[PDB]
Amino acid sequence: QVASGRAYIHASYNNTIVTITDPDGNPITWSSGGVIGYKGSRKGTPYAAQLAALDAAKKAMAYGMQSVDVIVRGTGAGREQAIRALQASGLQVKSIVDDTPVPHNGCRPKKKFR
Amino acid sequence: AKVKATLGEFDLRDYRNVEVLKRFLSETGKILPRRRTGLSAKEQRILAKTIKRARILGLLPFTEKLVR
Amino acid sequence: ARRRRAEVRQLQPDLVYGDVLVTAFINKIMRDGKKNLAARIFYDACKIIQEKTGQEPLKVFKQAVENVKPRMEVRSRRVGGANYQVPMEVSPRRQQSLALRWLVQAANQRPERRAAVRIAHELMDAAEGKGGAVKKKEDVERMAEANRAYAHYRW
RNA sequence: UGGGAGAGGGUGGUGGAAUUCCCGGAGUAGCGGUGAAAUGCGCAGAUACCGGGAGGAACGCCGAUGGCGAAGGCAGCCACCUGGUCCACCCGUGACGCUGAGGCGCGAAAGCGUGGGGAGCAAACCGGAUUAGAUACCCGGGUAGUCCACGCCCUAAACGAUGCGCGCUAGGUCUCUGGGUCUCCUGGGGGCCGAAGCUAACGCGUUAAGCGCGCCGCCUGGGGAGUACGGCCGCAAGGCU
Ligand SMILES: [Mg+2]
Ligand SMILES: [Mg+2]
Ligand SMILES: [Mg+2]
Ligand SMILES: [Mg+2]
Ligand SMILES: [Mg+2]
Ligand SMILES: [Mg+2]
Ligand SMILES: [Mg+2]
Ligand SMILES: [Mg+2]
Ligand SMILES: [Mg+2]
Ligand SMILES: [Mg+2]
Ligand SMILES: [Mg+2]
Ligand SMILES: [Mg+2]
Ligand SMILES: [Mg+2]
Ligand SMILES: [Mg+2]
Ligand SMILES: [Mg+2]
Ligand SMILES: [Mg+2]
Ligand SMILES: [Mg+2]
Ligand SMILES: [Mg+2]
Ligand SMILES: [Mg+2]
Ligand SMILES: [Mg+2]
Ligand SMILES: [Mg+2]
Ligand SMILES: [Mg+2]
Ligand SMILES: [Mg+2]
Ligand SMILES: [Mg+2]
Ligand SMILES: [Mg+2]
Ligand SMILES: [Mg+2]
Ligand SMILES: [Mg+2]
Ligand SMILES: [Mg+2]
Ligand SMILES: [Mg+2]
Ligand SMILES: [Mg+2]
Ligand SMILES: [Mg+2]
Ligand SMILES: [Mg+2]
Ligand SMILES: [Mg+2]
Ligand SMILES: [Mg+2]
Ligand SMILES: [Mg+2]
Ligand SMILES: [Mg+2]
Ligand SMILES: [Mg+2]
Ligand SMILES: [Mg+2]
Ligand SMILES: [Mg+2]
Ligand SMILES: [Mg+2]
Ligand SMILES: [Mg+2]
Repeated sequence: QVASGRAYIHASYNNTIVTITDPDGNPITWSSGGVIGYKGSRKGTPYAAQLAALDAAKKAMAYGMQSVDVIVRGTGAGREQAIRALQASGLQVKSIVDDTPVPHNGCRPKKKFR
Repeated sequence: AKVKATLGEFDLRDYRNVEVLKRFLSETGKILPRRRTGLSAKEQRILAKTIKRARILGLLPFTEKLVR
Repeated sequence: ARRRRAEVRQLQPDLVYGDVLVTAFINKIMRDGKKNLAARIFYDACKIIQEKTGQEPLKVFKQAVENVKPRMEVRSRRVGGANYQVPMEVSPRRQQSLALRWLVQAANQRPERRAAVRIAHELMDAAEGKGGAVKKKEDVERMAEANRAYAHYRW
């Protein structure tokens, strides 16, 4: 059982993941689109993150969680609405930070990013 | 809110002037252009290289997390 | 249409209870423009409903419609290679239009033999909360909420 | 003589972010992907998280209508070696100059040989989909190759589809870097609109496509064809004529 923790939102074109970690970073519970019962582009939807982010939080606090610092990575249309319900969930949302990764012109991407 | 006015004399080559140099890096650690720094051409260029060198010495960051 | 916002036909309130709402319902009743006929089966049903329910059936059907008023329906939006049942806050004019279209629709569904019989019987149930009349609404409002993932596609 | 700016070129060191895999901790029912789906990956524990390690490649913001280069082309930081170039002072030589068939050297990508290297990506290839069909467009894998060293290969929308040098012909606004006296004036580049003038028109116009002088290359209907023959070059594919 833990009261304060973390929350990472992997926001992608095709989906959105919500995994909650202990203060050290060890995951304690997680959730994303399909977990609530969606398959396909419907996953790439904010309302998914809601249930996703929500269903992850709900399960989280069941272990004693009450506070978590927020971490968001990616450029997903389901991103912000996920940040929403988390706040409007039942957790103190102690902070928000965007650690979205970005190279400095490193590896080449696939054909469809050029 | 251009910055060059915010300061007076100061060495574009004092590649150790963190407290000053770190003033031109947006709160996301990025270098800030010229519509935002008030620096000119030759000026502007002489900066970064100064910043960069420090950003290699361990003084300035290559990037920073963002807080809302 | 393409020009501006169409107008709302205000009807001539009924000649019995002094209401335009009543005036609206008989229309749906009224087939082949047989207002006298339609006007009957209504105030006739208004009789049976009275006998089996001794409260002013004016209120009865004043109630059994709100119970029929759907708050959210779905509407198909085909953005890109797919059509999305984008749900929308149903409109007032339409809600009356929606409630005014299944009672009769569900009344005409009903198996009892006489017109004023059925029409009345659908009146009561909705005043309680029973019957396919409430079914459509019920089914409608939740498929939407069953599609709450498309409200950002709203209009 | 004195300076200035710059991704000019070469060697050696080097700095951080991200992708991929390996190892460790925690954790659960799906991740990924698309217009929608599927192949594919996942209870043999994936996806998203934290921590450590290995390896390769390209250098985010600065950065831009910018800069340098004869061209192709050049972009993290550092130092060394080196080229071209501009400004001023107007110090020296006193026409020493321009052009340049031949010759020589350079020459993006792909490709070739030898020996390394191999993370990401990715021709052929396999697979899954769309299709009447789909040897394709979209998706999942994936070999050469893209990277380094030394050799070749010498082509292209190698474009400004505009050869090089000089002299003459209104200006206006923007930008790079110099010099001044610092309002502004003057040199050299980079764009824009436009004087006259040219031009078949679209357009160019002190970076000419304007009026001129010199020299080189080049065109002479379309296709056949940049093919055949011969000759040269080359390991070959193929190049030149
Ligand atoms: Mg998806
Ligand atoms: Mg591999
Ligand atoms: Mg593991
Ligand atoms: Mg890791
Ligand atoms: Mg850029
Ligand atoms: Mg340019
Ligand atoms: Mg003299
Ligand atoms: Mg003399
Ligand atoms: Mg010459
Ligand atoms: Mg070559
Ligand atoms: Mg090459
Ligand atoms: Mg070979
Ligand atoms: Mg061989
Ligand atoms: Mg090899
Ligand atoms: Mg491989
Ligand atoms: Mg592929
Ligand atoms: Mg076939
Ligand atoms: Mg097939
Ligand atoms: Mg195929
Ligand atoms: Mg691949
Ligand atoms: Mg080979
Ligand atoms: Mg081969
Ligand atoms: Mg090769
Ligand atoms: Mg090779
Ligand atoms: Mg040649
Ligand atoms: Mg060009
Ligand atoms: Mg040129
Ligand atoms: Mg040509
Ligand atoms: Mg000429
Ligand atoms: Mg000056
Ligand atoms: Mg000029
Ligand atoms: Mg013009
Ligand atoms: Mg004219
Ligand atoms: Mg002429
Ligand atoms: Mg010029
Ligand atoms: Mg020539
Ligand atoms: Mg002929
Ligand atoms: Mg001919
Ligand atoms: Mg050819
Ligand atoms: Mg031959
Ligand atoms: Mg040939």
